[PDB]
Amino acid sequence: KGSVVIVGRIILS
Amino acid sequence: APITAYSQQTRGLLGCIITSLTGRDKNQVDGEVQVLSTATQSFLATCVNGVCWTVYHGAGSKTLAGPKGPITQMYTNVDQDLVGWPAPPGARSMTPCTCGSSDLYLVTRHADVIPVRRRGDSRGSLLSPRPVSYLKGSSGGPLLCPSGHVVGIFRAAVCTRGVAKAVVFIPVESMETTMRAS
Ligand SMILES: COc1ccc2c(O[C@@H]3C[C@H]4C(=O)N[C@]5(C(=O)NS(=O)(=O)C6(C)CC6)C[C@H]5CC/C=C/C/C=C/[C@H](NC(=O)c5ccn(C)n5)C(=O)N4C3)cc(OC(C)C)nc2c1C
Ligand code: NA
Repeated sequence: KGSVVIVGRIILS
Repeated sequence: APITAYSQQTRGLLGCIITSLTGRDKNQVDGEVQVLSTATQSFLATCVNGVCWTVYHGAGSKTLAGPKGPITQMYTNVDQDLVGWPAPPGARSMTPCTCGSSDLYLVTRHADVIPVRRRGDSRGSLLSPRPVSYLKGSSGGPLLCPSGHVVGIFRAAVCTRGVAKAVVFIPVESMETTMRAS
């Protein structure tokens, strides 16, 4: 029951 | 052309678990779509006009780990399965598609950009059906216009025998209604 974490991203082109 | 995507992983298990507990995330944020993780699940979020939007069924009421500590949700709409936090600094915020194109693209957590025909406000058909297993974990992923503007975010799949013929999304309209409401 912690925080949502950003583990990656996606780059648009 | 038409529109391309690639992914970069920023964190591993251990760091995700820890970041989860501290609520503090000091990594730089980049990109239009964020890959998000809780202890139980993984899914996506799209930054549109300064807010990072995702699905309630992924995020629940949770905060988002941030440079200054945990970020409280700015917008929480359970019935439409939508939540949002102010975008962290460095996320590339996209812009709503007003041009009214019915030719869309869904961006999966695998960084594929897949063709969708808009069938209504919240719905679109996958021009080529995919296995349910392929779409799992892509909720909160953006649906795009050809110009690359955002139509809304991936919510649910319409599937039979593990095959998905279509998708339900949350329109940028719903996002605006939630903001004017709150
Ligand atoms: C409108 O509001 C909603 C809508 C749906 C919700 C919900 O749906 C649940 C969650 C939702 C769902 O799984 N969405 C997807 C998904 O990837 N979720 S996810 O990222 O993996 C996740 C898991 C971690 C969040 C996009 C689908 C991918 C593959 C899909 C895998 C197979 C399941 C098919 C199902 N299809 C439908 O529900 C459907 C078919 C036709 N119509 C009109 N709806 C469906 O997509 N979902 C059922 C769960 C939930 O759970 C919690 C709140 C306990 N809350 C929801 C709420 C609030
Ligand atoms: Na790709």
